Amino acid sequence: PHMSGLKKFFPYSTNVLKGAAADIALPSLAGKTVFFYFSASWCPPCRAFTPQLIDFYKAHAEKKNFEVMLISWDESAEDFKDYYAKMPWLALPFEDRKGMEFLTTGFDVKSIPTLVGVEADSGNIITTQARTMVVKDPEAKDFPWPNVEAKK
Repeated sequence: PHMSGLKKFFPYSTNVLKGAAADIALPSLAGKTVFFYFSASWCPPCRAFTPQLIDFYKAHAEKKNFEVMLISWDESAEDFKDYYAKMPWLALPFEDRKGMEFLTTGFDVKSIPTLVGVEADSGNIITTQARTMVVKDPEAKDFPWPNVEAKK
């Protein structure tokens, strides 16, 4: 039980953030779906999608057993702090900029907001197009939406 699969996403961080605390370690995510949320406070559609994702999180995070982790494209530590403060979920520490770069290129993230779903235990990927489905399927009927990419 080393969470080997999930660890593959974090070459430069051990623990991640949960509010003011930065002692959250990967095993705490065992058995869950984890969403990487690529976002920034300078991005208008991000600023509007964030409250939508929070509504979805309030409704389904417990019953559908998932967690969200911010991967920030913010310009400064100050901007990161103010923006992440509005969020109830986890964050990759802002100081790990190279880790943010690793994930951004790994998933071919070219614009934000983007929401990518992964399985914590196996480390497998479900979809990179979860943003679309938070909006289209607010009741989470088809969650966690594998292969949204199949769509025309």
